[PDB]
Amino acid sequence: NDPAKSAAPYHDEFPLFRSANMASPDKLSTGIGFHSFRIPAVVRTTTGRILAFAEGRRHTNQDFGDINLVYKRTKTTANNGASPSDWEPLREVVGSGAGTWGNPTPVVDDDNTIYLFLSWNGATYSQNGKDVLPDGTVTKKIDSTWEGRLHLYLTESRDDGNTWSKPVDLTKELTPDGWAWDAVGPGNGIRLTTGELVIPAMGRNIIGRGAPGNRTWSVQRLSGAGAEGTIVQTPDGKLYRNDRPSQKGYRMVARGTLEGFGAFAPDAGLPDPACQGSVLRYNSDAPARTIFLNSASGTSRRAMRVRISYDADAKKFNYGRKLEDAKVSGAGHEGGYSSMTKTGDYKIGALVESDFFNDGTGKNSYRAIIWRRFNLSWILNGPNN
Ligand SMILES: CC(=O)N[C@H]1[C@H]([C@H](O)[C@H](O)CO)OC(C(=O)O)=C[C@@H]1O
Ligand code: NA
Repeated sequence: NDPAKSAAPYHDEFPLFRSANMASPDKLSTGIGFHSFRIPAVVRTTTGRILAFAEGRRHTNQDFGDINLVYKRTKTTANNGASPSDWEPLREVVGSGAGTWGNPTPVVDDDNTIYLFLSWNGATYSQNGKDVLPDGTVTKKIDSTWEGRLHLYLTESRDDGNTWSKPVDLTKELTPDGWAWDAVGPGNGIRLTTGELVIPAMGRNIIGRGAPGNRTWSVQRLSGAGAEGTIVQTPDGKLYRNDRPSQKGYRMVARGTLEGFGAFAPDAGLPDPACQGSVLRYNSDAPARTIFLNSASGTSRRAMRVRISYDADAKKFNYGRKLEDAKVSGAGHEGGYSSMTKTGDYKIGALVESDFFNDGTGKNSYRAIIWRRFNLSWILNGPNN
């Protein structure tokens, strides 16, 4: 029932963000390097250029301390990132000593303005507090003070990702008062058939209305949403939140419109180990498809599975295909956060976290990011369907 299964299967994959332990580790032009890269996000722009974002975690793999927001672009608008030589060297969206810049959540607007929502916190604060920094300082716990809370920032590019504006703090506008912890995405926002932008965040969606690249933002509060959410517009044109659960088990899904959402409920078809996932609107003509990617396991992040739903409301996803069927060598053990885009040559492009595990669950375990391309035929020709 899917003509794509008859096309020749295609896959290729290679490390795109190379951690400090690897040959040719990724460093900025300034010489600044990174122990680990985590928290991927990818979008294809209106030109066809692909922009890949990540957190550059300077000294360890930990969520706190000196973390910068880094990126790579495809060298041209037409190369579709097919091989390592198609990608530019590492660049920086925003960096700094005193800050923790993370949670890249991009969305491409009609005018090709690429918006990138981001989180910021102080480099001396952490989620739990009392964590040890490289210099032996102990962090303070994230709190509701201006200095100590998670901020929500916005930067954009008007030149196809070549340069980025100094990020603007939108916390007072788009984060509820009295909040301490926060998250936006991470992964991506979307543009609706009806023209609005929707960016998933902790307990809310951020809605963009008005002129492309000159949007008015507002907050849609959600009941029972997760901290790390994904959003897609399903074939029926409705909205679909698919969120990381607070405890290991299953993805938490809710459906709605810009007028409001129904309740979140576990999707028993989508096991999840309490980790971020990604979702992608593929096409609208028969057969319409939504793509989903996470670790398909209640316990482990190393069960990465890409799936297709043919449902108008994405009610059920197929078994799909295990990413390990096309394993990458020399970049650690694949599994974790992910982000997906369509490419100009009819593939799906996916960024996927990978972990060398050289320090076990400890702070010195190097983390890299894999770039995969595969077509629908590759997914559909999986042996476990
Ligand atoms: C530090 C931060 O801003 N987000 C972190 C997030 C958070 O701790 C919470 O558990 C999610 O809801 O979890 C993870 C994780 O790999 O599990 C990575 C993120 O960097
Ligand atoms: Na930083």
